Amino acid sequence: MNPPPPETSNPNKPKRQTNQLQYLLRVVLKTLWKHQFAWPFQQPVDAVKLNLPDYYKIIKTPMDMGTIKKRLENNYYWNAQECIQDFNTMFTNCYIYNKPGDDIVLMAEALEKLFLQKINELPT
Ligand SMILES: CCN(CC)S(=O)(=O)c1ccc(O)c(NC(=O)c2[nH]c(C)c(C(C)=O)c2C)c1
Repeated sequence: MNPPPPETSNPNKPKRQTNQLQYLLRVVLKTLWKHQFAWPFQQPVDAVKLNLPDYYKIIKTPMDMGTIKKRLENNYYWNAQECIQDFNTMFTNCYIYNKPGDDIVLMAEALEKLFLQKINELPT
């Protein structure tokens, strides 16, 4: 069945507000969230509902934009690179589990390109 979703808070970790973190939420995440192809990435893969019994056998480091959004809202991330890493993991999982030309792969590609375009303008 499904694992618990990734942690979206850490009570043991100090919190900070930064221009980069705020940009990641309000510009980067927000723009990807609203793309027509965002929906498969807005929540963890529900392998039970979707009947994908091997998904969590193959994908041991799941990640999704719903988790990333909550992490940003919760100040889970101290370093902006942590957030960027989570995006990378999310896209990479898609390329691990699926095949060239699958709908989901084409959707990930479009989102990843948009991600690159938005991160390009990450503030210093
Ligand atoms: C419409 C309502 N849903 C979304 C809110 S849904 O019912 O959960 C729903 C219905 C049908 C679906 O095909 C999905 N698919 C996915 O989400 C999804 N995402 C990723 C990253 C993958 C893989 C395998 O990489 C898959 C299969 C989700």
